[PDB]
Amino acid sequence: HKSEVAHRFKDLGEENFKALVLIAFAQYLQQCPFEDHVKLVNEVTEFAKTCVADESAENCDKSLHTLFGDKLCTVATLRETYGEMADCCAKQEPERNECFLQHKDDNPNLPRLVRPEVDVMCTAFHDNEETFLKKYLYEIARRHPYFYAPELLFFAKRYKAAFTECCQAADKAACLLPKLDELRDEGKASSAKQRLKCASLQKFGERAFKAWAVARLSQRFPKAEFAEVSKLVTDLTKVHTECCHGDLLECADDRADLAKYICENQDSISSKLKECCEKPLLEKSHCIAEVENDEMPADLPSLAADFVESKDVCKNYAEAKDVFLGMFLYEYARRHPDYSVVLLLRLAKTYETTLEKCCAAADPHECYAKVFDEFKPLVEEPQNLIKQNCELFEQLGEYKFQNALLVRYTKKVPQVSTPTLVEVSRNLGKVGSKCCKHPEAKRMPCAEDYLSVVLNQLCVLHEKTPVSDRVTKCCTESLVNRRPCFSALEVDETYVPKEFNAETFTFHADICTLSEKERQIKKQTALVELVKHKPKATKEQLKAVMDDFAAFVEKCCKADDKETCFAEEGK
Ligand SMILES: O=C(O)CCCc1ccccc1
Repeated sequence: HKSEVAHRFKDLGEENFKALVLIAFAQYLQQCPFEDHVKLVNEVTEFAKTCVADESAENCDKSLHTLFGDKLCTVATLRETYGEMADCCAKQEPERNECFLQHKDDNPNLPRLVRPEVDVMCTAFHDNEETFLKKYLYEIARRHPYFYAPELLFFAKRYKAAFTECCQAADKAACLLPKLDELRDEGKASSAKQRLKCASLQKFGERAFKAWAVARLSQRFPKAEFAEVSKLVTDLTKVHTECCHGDLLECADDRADLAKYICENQDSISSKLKECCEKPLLEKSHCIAEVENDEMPADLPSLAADFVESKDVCKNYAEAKDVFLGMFLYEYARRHPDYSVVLLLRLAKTYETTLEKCCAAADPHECYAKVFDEFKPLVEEPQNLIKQNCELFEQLGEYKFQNALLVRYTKKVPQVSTPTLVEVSRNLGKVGSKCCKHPEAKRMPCAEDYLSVVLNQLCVLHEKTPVSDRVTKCCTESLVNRRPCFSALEVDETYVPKEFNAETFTFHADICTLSEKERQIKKQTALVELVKHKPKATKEQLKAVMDDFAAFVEKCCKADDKETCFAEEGK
């Protein structure tokens, strides 16, 4: 509009405005205290209200990137707390905003969020409800600087709903802790899922993201025509382009417009949207993003009639390559909800390479006649992977499957730091607990598309301080071949065994007071250090060392030896 901050304030309302601005500052300035961010948000909100009253007021005609960029450099502790980040304010937009994105720390070096007792949180929630929810938006945004901002507003609504219901219950802990544990897990998954959308945009461009969007939406909305799916992909690409670039006010506004358009044209998109569209606005967008795949229309013609057996295959492809390739991806994705997105991208990439060399010959039809037969090896390749990994997971359980994959990937890339290897390998085991129960119909889009997210975690956490060129090679190769690049890696022989440090294998009584999950990570951290020292150690001897450590921990926690049990286990 005329005043951009007034257009977003009037579309989103003050509540969502204040919350999104808070996320914005917390994602860029991740080290500043909570009190300093509230003043900026309130100063932005007071300034925004003056523009709603008069759009032609002072400073109201500036762009959102300019207004947000200027207020960022007003903090006196910018260069003393963030270092060289202040040097980037000497640039105009958008050259200034692009640097601020580079300084977002994916591992921001922040203490773990200790959760107070249930009676303490409930008293604080009743004292100041607005401040209590602001600290939740603040603490999550810092540790997740790319978190899907409109989706974070929804998590805050459920976080508020969990306390409103449970703090009046007779047994508050039995009510609240299950909801909080589920909210944290679903929030970590949402963070990692969105971190791949931004990496795909910031490292491979919109074309690679629109192809991903076309595939998944065609599996999800098979009844919709191509022009309808393309319209949704165009609107969805602009949303995540803004969210990943920090334009959180435009992202949540455009997402609400997109959610509203789908519901007013559901009969042209999908039949699974009747219930999702009867929810409040913030819940409406979340429901649509997780709706089931609609039933594809019955009696569909084969792709060979329009893409292999036609006198205008090369004619329509030459007239518009990406449009013709986008129709092939759409027609194939809608018919195959059992394929993963990344697989459909490989089949489209293969179909593209064939049309580039065959359409230049004199007999194109005889050249690309058997193009679909080249897809058989690509389809069976991830099925052998999932089948072998799920059989290994069903015979060990999640924890032993995590350790099995923890030793496997430590031997592949031993240079990666231990905290990064532990988190990634633990998440590589959670995909087994989530997908290996589905039948072979819905198992591939579950497993392989979640491996895309987890391996992206390895890429971003290694992108900061690279220590291994093997991860860099698989991360910057072609995005869609990331998993095959890692699944084909062998044990790194050029890695020299690390030095021996006894302080790493020394513990205290603090390990007994930790939770069972925190104890597993404490032990798995010691397992990664064991594999680095002896890369050629057999898996059975690695079990003999882990069986002694798993027994030594239980021995010292039961026996009240005043942690002298841990000190005596020195050698
Ligand atoms: O083999 C690898 O490289 C990692 C396999 C990870 C995986 C887990 C569960 C299902 C499928 C795959």
